[PDB]
Amino acid sequence: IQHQFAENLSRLKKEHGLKNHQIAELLNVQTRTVAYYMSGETKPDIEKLIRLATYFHLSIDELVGYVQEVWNDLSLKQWLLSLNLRSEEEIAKIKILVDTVETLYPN
Amino acid sequence: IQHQFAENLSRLKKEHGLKNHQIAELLNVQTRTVAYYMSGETKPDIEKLIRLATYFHLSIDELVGYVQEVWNDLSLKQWLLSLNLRSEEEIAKIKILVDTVETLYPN
Amino acid sequence: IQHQFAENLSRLKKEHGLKNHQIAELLNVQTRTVAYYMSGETKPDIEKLIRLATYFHLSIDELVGYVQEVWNDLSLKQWLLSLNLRSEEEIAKIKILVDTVETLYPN
Amino acid sequence: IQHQFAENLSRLKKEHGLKNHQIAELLNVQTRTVAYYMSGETKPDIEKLIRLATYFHLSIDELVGYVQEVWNDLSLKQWLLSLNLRSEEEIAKIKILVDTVETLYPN
Ligand SMILES: [Cl-]
Ligand SMILES: [Cl-]
Ligand SMILES: [Cl-]
Ligand SMILES: [Cl-]
Repeated sequence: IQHQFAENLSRLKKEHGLKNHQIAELLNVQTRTVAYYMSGETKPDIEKLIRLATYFHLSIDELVGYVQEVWNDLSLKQWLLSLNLRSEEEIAKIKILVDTVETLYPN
Repeated sequence: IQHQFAENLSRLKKEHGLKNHQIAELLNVQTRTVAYYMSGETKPDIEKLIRLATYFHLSIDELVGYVQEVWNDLSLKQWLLSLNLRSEEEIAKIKILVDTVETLYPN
Repeated sequence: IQHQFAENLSRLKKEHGLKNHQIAELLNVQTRTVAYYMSGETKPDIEKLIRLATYFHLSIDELVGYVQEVWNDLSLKQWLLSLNLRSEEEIAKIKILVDTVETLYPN
Repeated sequence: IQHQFAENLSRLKKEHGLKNHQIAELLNVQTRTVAYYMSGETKPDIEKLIRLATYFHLSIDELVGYVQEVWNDLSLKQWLLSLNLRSEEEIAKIKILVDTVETLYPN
């Protein structure tokens, strides 16, 4: 239930051989602020989590240690999953179609 | 590259028939602050993103619209993936083993 | 690179306390055939993998130990990901829209 | 509930501008057999699904249109998720530790 951002950031720092001032430089904050991230005394805003997730190639969920725990109709989930087979050109067309219809006929 | 939290929160509000004050009550903030979330004028901290993701049953990545874009050795990835087959009782034992060894013999 | 279905099925059998004849009954095959699955001498067809994945609540990828290893434009991936926020009723409408247009105007 | 491998393979063939004989060459089967895959008259074995998923960069689940639908204790799931933060060198060590202990002291 409780996230573990401070523990995770501490382990990333260790495993990557980083110093707090290097992370501070990455996020444009004080080195002191990064110390407080690590100790859990203070937490970053969404923009800072995104910069860290991008740097370390992590999902935001992995970075903060967030985990969860139902579709009524599975053939819809199956259709949605099937969009991952489409080329980017075909997905681009579907996005225009759906955006257009939503603009013209707002639910 | 740019997240779309404000757009996503706005669509969740619409599709769920929520009023800003209901979301405000959920997060223990002012209704005005929720208005600013929706317009993108201000962003929530990690604790507020987690409360929203939990409420709407979403990953934090889905909630904010974060997307990314390599293992050197795939048999390790394959091993890690294989842990998802294990019972919770067996994963609990592995966690104790690994935590213990890390405590005794800190890399 | 090489899948590990036989190793995985063997570990599932062990961790669940199953006997080969119980798995055979699940798949409507001979107990001997299940023995050959476990030893890697023979592999199941897609229908049998789906029955096993469903029984054990696993992805087919997890069940067989399959792992992989690029979007040209990430805002499309981000849009696709955003569909996971939509209600089933709204996804159902999008599916009809897209299916209809594909039927009328086949790429 | 019902997979959609034949529909998916048909759409991949279309979107990629492939001919059946090209897919046949990829899988080392007759062109006729690929025709039967597409019409759903016959299904490939796991080795052939893996070759297709690898070629098209898809999960096996995406390729066949398989979808599913609980952890008792979430802090274990959270620990397992946290392994994705580790370097490959550290995961390699954990794998040796766990494999060794399993070999010495078989549950
Ligand atoms: Cl600062
Ligand atoms: Cl407030
Ligand atoms: Cl049989
Ligand atoms: Cl053949």
